[PDB]
Amino acid sequence: FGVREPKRTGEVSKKMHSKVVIIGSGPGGHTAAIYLARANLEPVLYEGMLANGFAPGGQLTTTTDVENFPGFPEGVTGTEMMDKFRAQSERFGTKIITETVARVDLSVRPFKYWTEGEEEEHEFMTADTIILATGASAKRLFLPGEETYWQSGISACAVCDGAVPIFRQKPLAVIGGGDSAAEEATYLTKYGSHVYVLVRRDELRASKIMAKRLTSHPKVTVLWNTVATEAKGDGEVLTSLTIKNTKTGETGDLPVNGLFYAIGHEPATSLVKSQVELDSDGYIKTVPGTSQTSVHGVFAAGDVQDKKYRQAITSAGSGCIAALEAERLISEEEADDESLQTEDVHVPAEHYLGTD
Amino acid sequence: FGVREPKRTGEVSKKMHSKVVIIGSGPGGHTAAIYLARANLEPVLYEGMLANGFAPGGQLTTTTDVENFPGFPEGVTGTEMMDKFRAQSERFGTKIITETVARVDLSVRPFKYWTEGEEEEHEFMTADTIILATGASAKRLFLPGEETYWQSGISACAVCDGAVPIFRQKPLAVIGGGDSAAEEATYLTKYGSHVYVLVRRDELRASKIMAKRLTSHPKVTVLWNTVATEAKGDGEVLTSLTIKNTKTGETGDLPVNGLFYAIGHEPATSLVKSQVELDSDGYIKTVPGTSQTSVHGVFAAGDVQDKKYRQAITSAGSGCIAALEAERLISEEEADDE
Ligand SMILES: Cc1cc2nc3c(=O)[nH]c(=O)nc-3n(C[C@H](O)[C@H](O)[C@H](O)COP(=O)(O)OP(=O)(O)OC[C@H]3O[C@@H](n4cnc5c(N)ncnc54)[C@H](O)[C@@H]3O)c2cc1C
Ligand SMILES: Cc1cc2nc3c(=O)[nH]c(=O)nc-3n(C[C@H](O)[C@H](O)[C@H](O)COP(=O)(O)OP(=O)(O)OC[C@H]3O[C@@H](n4cnc5c(N)ncnc54)[C@H](O)[C@@H]3O)c2cc1C
Ligand SMILES: [Ca+2]
Ligand SMILES: [Ca+2]
Ligand SMILES: [Ca+2]
Repeated sequence: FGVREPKRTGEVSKKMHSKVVIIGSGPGGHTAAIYLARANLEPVLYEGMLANGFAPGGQLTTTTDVENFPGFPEGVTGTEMMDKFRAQSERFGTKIITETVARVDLSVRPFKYWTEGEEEEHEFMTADTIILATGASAKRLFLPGEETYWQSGISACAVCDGAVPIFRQKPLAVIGGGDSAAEEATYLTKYGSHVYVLVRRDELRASKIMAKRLTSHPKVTVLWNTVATEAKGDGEVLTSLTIKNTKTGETGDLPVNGLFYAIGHEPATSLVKSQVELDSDGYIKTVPGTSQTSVHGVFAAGDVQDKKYRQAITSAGSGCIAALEAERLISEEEADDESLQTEDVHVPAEHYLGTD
Repeated sequence: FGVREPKRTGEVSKKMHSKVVIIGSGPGGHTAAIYLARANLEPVLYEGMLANGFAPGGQLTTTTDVENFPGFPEGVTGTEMMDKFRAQSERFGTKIITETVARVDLSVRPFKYWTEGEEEEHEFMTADTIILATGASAKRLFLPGEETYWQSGISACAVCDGAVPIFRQKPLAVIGGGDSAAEEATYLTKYGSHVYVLVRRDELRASKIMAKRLTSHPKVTVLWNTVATEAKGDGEVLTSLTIKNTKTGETGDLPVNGLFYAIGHEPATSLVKSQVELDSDGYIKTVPGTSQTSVHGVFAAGDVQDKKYRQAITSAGSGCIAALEAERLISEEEADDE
C-alpha cells in the first residue's frame, strides 16, 4: 500500500491541541505514553469510557494471572499489570483522559477528533499525530443461550480456560476451522474427556497433514459441515449444544460442558474504517516492522494491527515503536519549522549506544 | 533476500541435542525462553560467560535505572530487572547454561554449535532451530587515555550519564556524525555549560535540517572534520581532549569534563558472518514484521536485528515473536513426521 500525505492546512483547535494523541489504554497505548511522556512531548491518552466494551486497561482486565509477561517471575494478574502500566504512564506526565474517542477526521493535518458527548462540529480537538491503539475483541457467534452461559461454559480462549475445573474430563466443543481451532482442540485434550471440533466446511484451513493428526486422535472428533445453533444448560453451566450437519441435515443435541470459540478476533477499527487501509480481516495495515499506517502521521500499535502474535509483550513493544516513530516525525517537522528557535526544537533522546 | 532451506539429514549430536537453542541472555532471549518453556519445548538458553563484555542479562546490567520498561512504575535496576527475567525463564523449565557459544554451522539441520573452550570438531551439539538473540556490544573508539577515563569522564550513554554531577555546567563533547550525535548533544545542553560535537566527516550524515539545527544551537559547537586523538585528565577524571582537524591537520586542546560516544552500537553477529544475510552494518536481516532470517530454522530477536528502536521493551517483544515462530515451525515439522 501507499502512504497518503495529508495537507497540513487544517485549523488548530482552540479547545485543545496536542502534538500526539494516543487512543486506547491497553499495553500498546500505555507503552507509547510512557515513552512520549518521558520525551516531554506531553502525550494525551484516551482510555475509554467502557470503550468497545472494555474498562480502561484493555483485554488484560478480562483475564486473571499473566505468566508470560517478562519481569514477573511469580506471575501478576492482568488487573495489577495494567494498574502498573497506567501509574507509569501517569508518573511521567501523560494526560490520561477517561473518555471514548467517538470520531476522527484524517483528511488534513492537524487531525481533528471528537470525544463521546462532545461531538458537535465546533468541539473538535486537534492532534499533529495520532497513535491508534484501540485493541481487539474475540469473535463470538452470540448463539441463542450464549448470553446465559458466556463465561459459564462458553469461552473464547482455550489456553486461558482449558484447565478450569468445570471442563476437566468433560466433553468439550471447539468452533473453528483454522490453525487456531486445531491447535486449541489439541490443547483441550489435555483436560476434557473428549473434544468435538465443529467445522462449517468439509475441509481444512490448517495444514492438511496437521488436521490429519486431529482425526487420528482418540479424544478428538472432527464434525465436518457442522454448525452450532443453540447453547443450552441447567442454570449454572452449559450442558449441550444444538448442532446441525449442513450437508446431511442431521441435527441433534451434543452435550458438552465447554464451548471454545476459535474463529478469530475483531480489531477495534471503527474510528478509521474508511480512512486507513485495512487488511482482509479488518486489521490496520502497517509498513512491515513499523507502526506507520497508510496515512502519514497516523500510527497503530497493538492488536489493532497484529492478528498473528497477539500478546501483551508484543503489543507493548509495538506501542514503543509507535511512540518512537511519532516523536521522530514531530522532531522532523519542528526542525523544518524556521519560525521555531533551535533551542525550542524537539530532538529525540531515546537511544543509549548510538549508531552513527 | 531468499530464505535458504537446509537439508534435515545432518548428524544428531550425542553430547546434547535440543529442539530449540537460544543464544543470548538479554530481554530478547529470555522472553523467547519464557514462551518456549511454557510451550513445553524445553528451550536451552546460552547466557554467555561475559559474552560481548556483558554479564548474563545483557546491556541492562550496566545501568542502574530502567524507567521505561512498562510494569515497573517505580523503576528498577537493570541487573534486578534481568534477574527477574532469568528467574521467569527458569521457573517454566528453561535449561540456562552459562557459556558463550563460539561457533555455529548453519549448513544443514539440525544445526551444529560449539561453546567456548569446547570447540573440537567432535564436541558439537545440535539444535533443530536456533534463536539468535546475541544483542550488541559497546564499541569504544581508539583513543589514548580512554582506558584511564572510561566511566570517569568518558561514557557511551549520554542519556544515562548526562545528569551525574561530574558533568554539571561543565564543557562536554560528543563524538559522532549523524542523528545519534545530534540527539545526544542536544540532550546534553540540559546539563553541560556547552557541548562540542566532534564530527569525523565533512558532512553530517544526518538530514540537512538536523545538521542545520545542530550548528545554530546556542549551547552547541559542531566541529567538522575533527577527531579526538587523546583523552587527558588529572589522573582521576577527564579534563581535556586533544583534537585534530582531518582536512587542515591542525591539532588543538579542547577542555571537557565529559566525552560521550554517539557511535559504537555494534550488533553481535560474528557468529553468523557469511552464514545469514546481514545488512551493510552487520545487522541480521529479517523478513519484515517477523523474526525469520535468510536461513529456514534460524530466527533473530533483539538489538542484533534492530538498528532502529534498540529498546528492552522492543527486544522483549521481538523475542516473543521469535519464540512463536520457532514453536510454529517445530509444530508443523512434528505433525508432518509420520
Ligand atoms: C482472556 C485473555 C487473556 C489473555 N492473556 C494473555 C496473557 O496471559 N499474556 C499475554 O501476553 N497476552 C494475553 N492476552 C492478550 C493481550 O491482552 C493483548 O494482546 C493485548 O492486551 C492487546 O493490547 P492492545 O494495546 O492492542 O489493547 P487492548 O488490550 O485490546 O486494549 C484496548 C483498550 O483501548 C480502549 N479503546 C478502544 N477504543 C477506544 C476509543 N475509541 N477511545 C478510547 N479508548 C478506546 C478499549 O476500551 C481497551 O481498554 C489475553 C487476552 C485475552 C482476551
Ligand atoms: C548503558 C545502557 C543503558 C540502557 N538503558 C536502557 C533503558 O533504560 N531502557 C531500555 O529500554 N533500553 C535501555 N538500553 C538498551 C537495552 O539494554 C537494549 O536495547 C536491550 O537490552 C537489547 O536486548 P537484547 O535481547 O538484544 O540483548 P542484549 O541486551 O544486548 O544482551 C545480549 C546478551 O547475550 C549474551 N551473548 C552474546 N553473545 C553470546 C554468545 N555467543 N553466547 C552466549 N551469550 C551471548 C551477552 O553476554 C548479553 O548478556 C540500555 C543500553 C545500555 C548500553
Ligand atoms: Ca464526554
Ligand atoms: Ca566452556
Ligand atoms: Ca598549529
